[PDB]
Amino acid sequence: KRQWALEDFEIGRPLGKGKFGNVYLAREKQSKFILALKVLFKAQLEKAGVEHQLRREVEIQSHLRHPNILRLYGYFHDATRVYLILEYAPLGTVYRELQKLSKFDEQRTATYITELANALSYCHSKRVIHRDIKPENLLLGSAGELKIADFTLDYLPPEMIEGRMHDEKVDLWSLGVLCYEFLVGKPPFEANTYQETYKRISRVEFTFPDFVTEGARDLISRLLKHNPSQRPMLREVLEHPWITANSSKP
Ligand SMILES: COc1ccc(Nc2nccc(-c3ccc4c(c3)CCCC(=O)N4)n2)cc1
Repeated sequence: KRQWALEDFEIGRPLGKGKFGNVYLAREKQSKFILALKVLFKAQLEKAGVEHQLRREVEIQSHLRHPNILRLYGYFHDATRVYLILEYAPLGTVYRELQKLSKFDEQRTATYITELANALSYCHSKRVIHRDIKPENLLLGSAGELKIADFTLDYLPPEMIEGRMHDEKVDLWSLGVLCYEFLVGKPPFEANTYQETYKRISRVEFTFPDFVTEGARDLISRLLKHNPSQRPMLREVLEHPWITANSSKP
């Protein structure tokens, strides 16, 4: 736990430009170690009321070490800005891949779902649940392995939007949503408005294009149950026949 400063880094290529600061390639001067630097504006964290949410996320994310979870090495701030020192994921976001390829084959999807489930299983056994398990938040390492990055309805389970009580089962719903989006190229409750999406999620109205195979339909259908208790354990996901037939990672 060495306290860092901007002068300890050479900043490079913008990796992502969003409304919330930006993420840059950076290199640590002394070590030459390449990483990614997320630049947040402190006045936009006060006035979005999330400074607590940041502090707690940073604390949790610094302790977590899994091959499919993007490492947070540390953080610092100056007058204006807060800096997150992150693992650099050379092959970029799953979002971008999905934009490129429009949709993923069964093998790539099943592999991604394995990697997710593994990283989630590990998460859960440290009492960490998640909300934004979505393509913008999944990155790809040098080996093309999935890495969960973490910090609009489309990925949220019924219990959450309805305002009901929720458990670790939210993340199972997310896998189903993502599994669907990976194969189809759009998430299963997508709409043109929030209000309608809300209805689609709440009534669990999804359908499958012809090309989605029977095994995939079965797994997605099992993951997208209204009743949390009826969604499978992560172990059952990893041991689904469609997953084991198609995945590449064990
Ligand atoms: C376009 O090619 C890339 C792009 C990113 C990378 N590596 C990388 N490594 C750590 C963080 C990030 C990161 C973090 C948050 C983020 C983004 C990116 C931008 C789009 C998604 C989004 O909404 N926000 N990217 C490598 C090649």
